[PDB]
Amino acid sequence: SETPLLDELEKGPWPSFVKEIKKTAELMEKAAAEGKDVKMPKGARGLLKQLEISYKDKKTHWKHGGIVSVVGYGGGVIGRYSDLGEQIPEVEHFHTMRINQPSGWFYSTKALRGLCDVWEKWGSGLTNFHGSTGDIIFLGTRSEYLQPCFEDLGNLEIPFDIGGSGSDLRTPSACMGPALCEFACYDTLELCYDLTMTYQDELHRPMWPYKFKIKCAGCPNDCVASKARSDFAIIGTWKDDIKVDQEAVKEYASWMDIENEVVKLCPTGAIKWDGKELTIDNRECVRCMHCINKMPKALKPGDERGATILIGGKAPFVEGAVIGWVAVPFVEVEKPYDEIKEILEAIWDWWDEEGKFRERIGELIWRKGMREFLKVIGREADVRMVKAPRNNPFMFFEKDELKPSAYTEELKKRGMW
Amino acid sequence: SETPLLDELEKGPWPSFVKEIKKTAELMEKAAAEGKDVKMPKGARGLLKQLEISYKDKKTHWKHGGIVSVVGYGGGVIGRYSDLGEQIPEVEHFHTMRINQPSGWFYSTKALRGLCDVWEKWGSGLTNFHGSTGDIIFLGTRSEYLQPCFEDLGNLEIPFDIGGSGSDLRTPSACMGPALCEFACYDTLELCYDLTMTYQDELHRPMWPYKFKIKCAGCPNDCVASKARSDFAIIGTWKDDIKVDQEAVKEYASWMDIENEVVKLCPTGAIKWDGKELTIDNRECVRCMHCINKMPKALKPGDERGATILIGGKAPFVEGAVIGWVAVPFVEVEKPYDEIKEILEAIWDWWDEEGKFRERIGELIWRKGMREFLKVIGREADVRMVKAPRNNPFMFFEKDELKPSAYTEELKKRGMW
Amino acid sequence: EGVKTDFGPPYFRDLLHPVIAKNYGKWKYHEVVKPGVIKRVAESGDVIYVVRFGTPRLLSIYTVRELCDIADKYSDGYLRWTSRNNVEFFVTDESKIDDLINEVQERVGFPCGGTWDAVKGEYGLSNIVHTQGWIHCHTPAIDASGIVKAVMDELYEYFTDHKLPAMCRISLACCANMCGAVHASDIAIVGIHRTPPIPNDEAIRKTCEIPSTVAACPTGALKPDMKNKTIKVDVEKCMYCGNCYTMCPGMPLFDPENDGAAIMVGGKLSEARRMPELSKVVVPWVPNEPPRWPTLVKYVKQILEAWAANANKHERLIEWVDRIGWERFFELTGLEFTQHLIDDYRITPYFYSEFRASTQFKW
Amino acid sequence: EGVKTDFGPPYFRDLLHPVIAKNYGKWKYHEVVKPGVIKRVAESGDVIYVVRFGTPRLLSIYTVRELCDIADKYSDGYLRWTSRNNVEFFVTDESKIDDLINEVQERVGFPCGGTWDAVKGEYGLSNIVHTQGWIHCHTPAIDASGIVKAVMDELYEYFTDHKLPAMCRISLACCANMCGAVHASDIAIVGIHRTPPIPNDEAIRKTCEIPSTVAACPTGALKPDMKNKTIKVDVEKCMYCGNCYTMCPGMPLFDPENDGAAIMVGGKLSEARRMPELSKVVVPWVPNEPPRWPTLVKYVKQILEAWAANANKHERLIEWVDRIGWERFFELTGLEFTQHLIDDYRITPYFYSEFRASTQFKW
Ligand code: SRM
Ligand code: SRM
Ligand code: SRM
Ligand code: SRM
Ligand code: SF4
Ligand code: SF4
Ligand code: SF4
Ligand code: SF4
Ligand code: SF4
Ligand code: SF4
Ligand code: SF4
Ligand code: SF4
Repeated sequence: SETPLLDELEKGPWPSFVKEIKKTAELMEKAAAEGKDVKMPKGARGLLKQLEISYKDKKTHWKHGGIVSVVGYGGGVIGRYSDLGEQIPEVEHFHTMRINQPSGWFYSTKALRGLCDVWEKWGSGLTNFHGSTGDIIFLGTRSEYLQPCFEDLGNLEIPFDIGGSGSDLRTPSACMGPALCEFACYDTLELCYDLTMTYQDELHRPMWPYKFKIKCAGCPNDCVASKARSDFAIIGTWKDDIKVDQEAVKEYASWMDIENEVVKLCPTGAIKWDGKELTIDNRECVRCMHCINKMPKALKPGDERGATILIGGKAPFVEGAVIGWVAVPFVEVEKPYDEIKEILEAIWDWWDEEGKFRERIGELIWRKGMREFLKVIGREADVRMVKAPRNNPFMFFEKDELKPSAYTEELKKRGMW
Repeated sequence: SETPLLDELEKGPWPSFVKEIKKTAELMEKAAAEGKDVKMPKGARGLLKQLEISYKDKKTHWKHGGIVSVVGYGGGVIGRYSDLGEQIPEVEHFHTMRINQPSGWFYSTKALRGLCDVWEKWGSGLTNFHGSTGDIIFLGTRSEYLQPCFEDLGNLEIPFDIGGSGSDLRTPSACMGPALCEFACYDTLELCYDLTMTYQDELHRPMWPYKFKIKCAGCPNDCVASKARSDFAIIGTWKDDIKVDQEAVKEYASWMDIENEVVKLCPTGAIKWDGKELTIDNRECVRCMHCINKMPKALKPGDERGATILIGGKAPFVEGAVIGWVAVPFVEVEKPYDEIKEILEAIWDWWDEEGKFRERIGELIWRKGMREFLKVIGREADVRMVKAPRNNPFMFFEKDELKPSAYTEELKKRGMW
Repeated sequence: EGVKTDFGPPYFRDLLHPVIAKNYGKWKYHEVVKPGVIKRVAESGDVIYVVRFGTPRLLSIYTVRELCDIADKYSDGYLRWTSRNNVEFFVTDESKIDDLINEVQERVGFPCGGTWDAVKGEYGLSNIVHTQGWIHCHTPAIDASGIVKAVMDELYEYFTDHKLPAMCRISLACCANMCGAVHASDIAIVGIHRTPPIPNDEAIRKTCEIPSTVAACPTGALKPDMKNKTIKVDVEKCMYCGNCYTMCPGMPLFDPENDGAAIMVGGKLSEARRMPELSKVVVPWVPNEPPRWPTLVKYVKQILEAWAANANKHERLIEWVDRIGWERFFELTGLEFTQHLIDDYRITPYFYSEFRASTQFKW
Repeated sequence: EGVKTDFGPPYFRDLLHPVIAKNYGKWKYHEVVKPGVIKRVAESGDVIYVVRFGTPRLLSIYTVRELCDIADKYSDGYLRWTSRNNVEFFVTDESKIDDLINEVQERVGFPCGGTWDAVKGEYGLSNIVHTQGWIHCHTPAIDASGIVKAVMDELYEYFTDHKLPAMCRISLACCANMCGAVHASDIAIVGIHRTPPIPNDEAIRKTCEIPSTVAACPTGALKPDMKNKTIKVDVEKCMYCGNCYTMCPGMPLFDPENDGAAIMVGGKLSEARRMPELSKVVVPWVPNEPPRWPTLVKYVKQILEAWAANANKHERLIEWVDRIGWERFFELTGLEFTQHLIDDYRITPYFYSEFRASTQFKW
């Protein structure tokens, strides 16, 4: 065998990525042998060979990449080079193209066959469905193929644009929401598409101190992991009462241990069941979703719908990993989403002016303070922004909050204050 | 009136500090008028006058003090000077002497009359029972009286030494413990006295990077607030079963709502009551004291007694206020307390070698890490030291834990590693 | 010969009442008889009654002498103070208790009480732990003695009777380095400045070691100015902690019109029911209004009465909040949440939040 | 003509299945048929069956074409992927439900499953979210696709059933840069280095943005040597994150023998029952063992099966821990607490612990 280590991973019940690579290699080589226009027939086999050596060595064989892009864009293509250049020349250049997904990864066969045809012609035949951010990954191509691949994507009957990379607005993503989910508090897919479209320039042409990510979740269940994986997490919610179908609850009560599986599990004890009537103190409810999750036929999100915005979510780098925290307790999500757009724009202006090289929004807020951040987005401080008031008396006071005094005059006179 | 603002504070039911000051003034002046040997008859009146002006101005009238002490000691006396020197000369110098208390602030009348006699002769007549650390405060004397006051304290039938101040071991303190308390897990008063005496030099002659505080609590109720107000908090505990008198529980059960006031209030749900038998799962108990606090006639601390040591407790300055955290889950408290003394000594050696100017032990541990600290005290890492494992993968590995490799050889060859 | 040194405090065992010395470490149980009065029953059968009185802490030696006469008359010449500066007497003859209580009241004016009974779940308010304020300290933002008196006058009824459903500790600190355990108390009053320091270059040169003054600033707001051999302050970063003035006379930041107190809430030290916690700010600031501090007093009282009216038996302030959340806490207390109350204290490491700051753990 | 730009991805609404398009935002209730199969009901009174399959993420376009061939005569030409790299199908006529599951198994070898029903309370395992490893990435310590395959082999049956008390998510990251939901997953595998970086002075002067390489070190182990013109590394302060290599090709901290993975545990995203949580390291290091990573797989199973055994219905891992404590967690999982598990990452601020990292609050 040419690949004894990777062959081990063709064994076992779970579908094999090695099989995916080999299948690509065989059929790309066959396609080129039949005279089909395929520029990179050996790309997938080259990848396999490199990966086998990497399994033998227990290390990567990719080096720091030179910076590359398609004409007019500064992002969406990642340069990647193999330190096994001479030995495996077919993967010396092996770049990734990030392709913007439809909202909620919904496809038709026609849309997908288009992508398959372009990538077969110009790339390795290897893809990721999907990249962690949400993009379709075109895994492995040369520099001179990037532009004509892009031209073809744009000319498809169902055309696909490049996603984001570098210091830009990344490709937004969204949960299925109102497509399949009865929990939906807003149209996630529509919001996602609208933002992607409104801020095409921000996405294609990186201009910021670092990357910025937006993700849209239909309800608190947070099915796109927005609060950990996006800088700006838009999570559906409501303001009024949970709707309760009483007869439906009774149907559940005949078989479900509602006391133990629902009542006792509510973080705030807002939900009660006596055998006849279900009761919810919506003043005490924190919209955690559990009770609704438990009884979808009986329980529903209220009518006054919108989103809570969580700011700061990120991976560790520099200052520590972040689950986003409350920036805006409630905002309406209605086309054309002017309220959400005003927030974003204000944040970007400020971040571009004040941010350091490679400083994420979360780190900027930590450095500049919540006060500055709130006045930037033009919002008031709210107790719902904290799990608890500060545990120390070390407060900043603004000049205008101080009583006039001989001392304040002294500060004024010195030129400080 | 000479003091119209302070007079307001002679009104109201709560006993008045102003009355305390005026009483002192009148009777010190009277004592000096009868020819008694009183060096500072006007000290208390001078304090009153200054305090009135301070009430009028809403600011302090004390300035940064010069450094002063008694012969042979570098600590226990705080220099304090008034910026109202020429106007009120009797408080120009007004120093504080910290006098070491008996363990648990137990006194006899003879002991106290001794103190009152010395302070009457040499000081203002003003005292604090007690200073927050535990010491008796001799509030207000001149520089030339410090030494002869100390000589007299030492010559008393029941003699009193100076406590700590500056960068030293401060006067240790302890809760009443077994003197009065049936909850006591060790002899707090004895341990307190023993440390005070073992480390007289450390206390009288500051030699460390900053101050260091020890406090002894006989049980988790922590009636001396050791975990917040001492660097080294010695808190009584046990290892075996809570002792349960079943018939005494039944006596309680006739009038006490045990289900609601005890069972449901245990943090871990280790205690159950069925109407006949009380049960405690001591594997699940965390010795929080509530159930025992609730039923002292029925429930007692186990027989295998000792202390948990909490390290770091301090006020905010520099890096933040600290409730001490677990350094030693369990140590025996048996005269002559060699195990506890070894821990202290190891810590002090390390802290004196590695500490920065004005760095507290808590801050040092934060800067050097728990690993270094544990090897200093020669203890192993324990899950009971954390509320949770670290939320990030950024771990230091020691040289000896690494597998030998070409790379480790490279580090060795460069001179790093 | 020489002056004696290094001899320490008098050994406490020489100073215990005979009955306490005899029964040391041999107690059966205690019973809170009435406010101020605790009965302790020994395994021997001895019964002693520990009677407690509030005090202003600052004592006249003439008051100590008076307390001593009373001690000789009712407790065989033995007394103690507590760790919150109340005073206690030991009475063997139960028929003599009320004589002592009334004689203390008549002679020194100290109220019997300051106790609590976990057994029936009824609690008094004990003394307020406090530091020196303007009586003796050079770095205070507020005055300790005055505020304590002013708040105890208003809350007096709570010291003399068991009127509250759980423990409530009120502690005062006259500046931010919070001498005392004010930072871990149910209701903490903490003095603060709101104005940055004005470098006095002459005083700094003469009296301040620059590098350590610079290093004392938690926010990095001080930089050395080698040229004029002094310190420069970046006011954008100063949060008026006062630390640099602790280190350096040439860095005063007092403003008598903007100095004042913050009110913090929800500290716990005991392990009972739930873990210890540090206090949290709920009122950013109230001015110094000597001699009665009415604005400060009113908010303390407002907070106490709100918790007292809603707390279940045993539920200390933080346990109350545990149940109802901060949204309702600010509502029920009639307090405003403002941006001031969002922690921006950057130097404190996140990792300390992951350390077990408590003796609650399983074996 | 030129080349057209700024047009974006296709409008999703045109890529919707008729019934899904019609009943948009107008659904009544969902019902999990079996494992892999969710029935969906709309106000109108129309029924569609979502059918979910596990995918290796990395896909041949020929596997995609074959997914399309399936999609036509089963789901009217439409399909989706999920946030966890699973391919869903939309089936109408439901006699035909089961040979679908088969032809997929026959053609692409993707197994139906990855679902859960909260209602009864029976959860199965879903796909592992991950990155590139040695397939495409230049900073990795471990290999995603490989470890995923190995773990998912030992954890197949779970994914194909609802053999679980509660919901459990597993995630993988190839380095400390941590791509995916690894910082907040019930179980997480994170590529770590245990070895400092040896400076390559030879290429640091030609490439590498020097002062920004120095600025991008979290512990400050890097000092910009100016002589000489290179970067010198204080090994005392390096915790081997690998971030300096992301910034500079002349900082390889790669030691194949010492690079491995940590296992972290108890992260939550959903708000249900309890607030979301970041994951915690419980196994410091397991070795890189191509091809089957036994030691890694062993510890993942050990942990998964221990919680599985003991957890109540809906009791996720962090929830379990809330109940038993970490003391009992390590005992039950057979893992050893070492000093490595005590946090020492200085730069993160304490005040983040006070921020509401969650939608759970009251109006
Ligand atoms: C006299 C004194 C000890 C001393 O050496 O001076 C003391 C004595 C007792 N404490 Fe305490 N505690 C004393 C300060 C404290 C303080 C420390 C402080 O406030 O600075 C607290 C810690 C405060 C905190 O948690 O924030 C303290 C927390 C407790 C606990 C906790 C109650 C709770 O629900 O959290 C118990 C429980 C109880 O109520 O029985 C307790 C109970 C007791 C018991 C009942 C123990 C016993 O078995 O006899 C003692 C009788 C007190 C009573 O009134 O019922 N003691 N106790 C203390 C002096 C205080 C005073 O004059 O008012
Ligand atoms: C298909 C998918 C939506 C999508 O747009 O892709 C999805 C769909 C649903 N999720 Fe989810 N969740 C999906 C990702 C998630 C993930 C996000 C992730 O793992 O990256 C979790 C958050 C994980 C976390 O909390 O750490 C997620 C948290 C939930 C919650 C949480 C359950 C809990 O006890 O915490 C609900 C509750 C439930 O079980 O009904 C939920 C329930 C649902 C419901 C039942 C909503 C509904 O009313 O129909 C959907 C049916 C799924 C099912 O299996 O029962 N879904 N949802 C998701 C893709 C995952 C997959 O292929 O397996
Ligand atoms: C006398 C006493 C107040 C009282 O009336 O009770 C006191 C008074 C002073 N304290 Fe303190 N502290 C007193 C107990 C405390 C305690 C509590 C304790 O010891 O139980 C603490 C908190 C625990 C701690 O130390 O962290 C305390 C924390 C401080 C701070 C904080 C240092 C820090 O690391 O954050 C300052 C600053 C300093 O160290 O220079 C300080 C400094 C001072 C200074 C020297 C004022 C200053 O800023 O330089 C004090 C001057 C009072 C005077 O001149 O009359 N004092 N101080 C307390 C001691 C009497 C006694 O010995 O019994
Ligand atoms: C190191 C850095 C930032 C940088 O450019 O130096 C980074 C670089 C990168 C970029 C570098 C670049 O921008 O050229 C690459 C190269 C790796 C590197 O460390 O340099 C990369 C591969 C991916 C890939 C695979 C693409 C491929 O084929 O390589 C994906 C998946 C995808 O394409 O959607 C991906 C999606 C994330 N990548 Fe990524 N990625 C980082 C995190 C992330 C995640 C976790 C975002 C986050 O912070 O939450 C992403 C996953 C969640 C999400 O939904 O966005 C990340 C650290 C964030 C921070 O500030 O701490 N990164 N990230
Ligand atoms: S986040 Fe809410 S609306 Fe979106 S798929 Fe999940 S449960 Fe449905
Ligand atoms: S949504 Fe959550 S907090 Fe609200 S009643 Fe239901 S289970 Fe309770
Ligand atoms: S700490 Fe414990 S032993 Fe000491 S007085 Fe308090 S309850 Fe008694
Ligand atoms: S000591 Fe505390 S945890 Fe233990 S049984 Fe009593 S109340 Fe419960
Ligand atoms: S709290 Fe502040 S003002 Fe009060 S005595 Fe201590 S240092 Fe001085
Ligand atoms: S008052 Fe505090 S923040 Fe301001 S300069 Fe001084 S130490 Fe720094
Ligand atoms: S950044 Fe880390 S997790 Fe992401 S692809 Fe690179 S090595 Fe893998
Ligand atoms: S590996 Fe991380 S800690 Fe070490 S020098 Fe590089 S950036 Fe700094």
